[PDB]
Formats: sequence, C-alpha cells, structure tokens
Amino acid sequence: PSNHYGPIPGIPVGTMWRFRVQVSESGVHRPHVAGIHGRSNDGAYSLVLAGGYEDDVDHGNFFTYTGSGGCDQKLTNTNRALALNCFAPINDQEGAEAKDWRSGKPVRVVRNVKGGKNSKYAPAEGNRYDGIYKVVKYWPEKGKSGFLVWRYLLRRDDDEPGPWTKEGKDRIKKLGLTMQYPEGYLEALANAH
Ligand SMILES: O=C(CCCCCCC(=O)Nc1c[nH]c(=O)[nH]c1=O)NO
Repeated sequence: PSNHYGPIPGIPVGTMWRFRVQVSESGVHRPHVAGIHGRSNDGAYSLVLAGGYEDDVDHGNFFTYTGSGGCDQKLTNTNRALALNCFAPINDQEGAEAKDWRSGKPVRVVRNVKGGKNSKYAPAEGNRYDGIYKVVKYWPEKGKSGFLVWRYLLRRDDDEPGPWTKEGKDRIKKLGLTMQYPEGYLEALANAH
C-alpha cells in the first residue's frame, strides 16, 4: 500500500524512468512533486534527491539532506517522518544519532538529474532507483537563510550493489534495465516539426 517500507517487489536497483509521474505510478516514490514521502505518526518511505540545498553532499553510499518548510523549520510533517526512521528516540530539540543505524526504518532513495551539479551520482537523464538507505543521524543548525534547518545523514543498507558500481552495472546489463519512457512520448517529440 501507500505506507509500504522497503523495496518495491519487482523493481530492482538501477531502474530508470524519464519523468516523476512514472516514479509515482511505480510506487517507488508516490508523491509526484514533493521530494519525500512519509507520515508524521510513522516513518518516511521514500525520497528523491534533486539538488535543493547547496550544503548537502552526495557521496553515493552516504549523503546529507535538508528538511522542508517553513522562518525556522520544525520537526513536523515529513521532517518528523524522516527523523522517526532513525533508530533513536525522537528528539525535536537537538536531534538524535542511531548507534545501530541499520535497525532504523528503510528509505527508498531515487535521484533525479537536477541534483547533477553537486552530485556526480545523479543520473544524466530521468530518475534512477538507487536502493535502501537508513537514517544515521539528524540535527538542527542555522541554514543559509539564517533560520533553523533540519539536516540528516543517511547511508546505504541494501543487498543489491549500488547502480554506479561495477557489479551494479553488471546487474543493469544482465537485467536489461533501460530508460523507461511513457508510451507515445518519443513518438510525439519526433513528429513535432
Ligand atoms: O559505505 C557503505 C558500504 C560498505 C559498508 C559495509 C560494511 C562496513 C560497515 O558495516 N561498517 C559499519 C561501521 N559502523 C557501523 O556502525 N556500522 C557498520 O555497519 N556504507 O553503507
């Protein structure tokens, strides 16, 4: 259903879609605009990396991430959902750290092209599912705007190899994974002259 944790059965690491709407219908990331999917009384099930905040670093197996809202950010809505994934008691004043971070709730992570400029791992086209990550720690700090922002550190915890790795490339080749286009899209662009 909508609140399903973990990988979508039948959708392996390395699957690519050209548009966010295809990512929504696959179930990997259900919101078609919002960069994160979750519930404040539950966890976060998926998020997309598409640039956003320049202080975020993306290094493949680990990356930093900045929350949403709002003025100061609050540990509400999806900010709390992502925090609740961290294997630590929720703390909206100083953040928390999971000593046993692999026991936290999984997050499906897709990256989008517009994150390209401060991430060498963003795909050149469309969206790519990169596997399960886990919330290592989260903390509040003063952002570039001068207000408060909630930051997160996540790390990869997936049985399938990262798609950029040699072994992940072999799986993409062996599975036949290719850029998915909506039916008729390429045909409509070519007849438009
Ligand atoms: O870069 C990667 C992929 C390869 C890391 C896999 C094994 C290394 C590791 O297990 N080290 C750990 C250190 N400290 C912890 O607390 N827990 C750990 O599990 N990370 O996802």
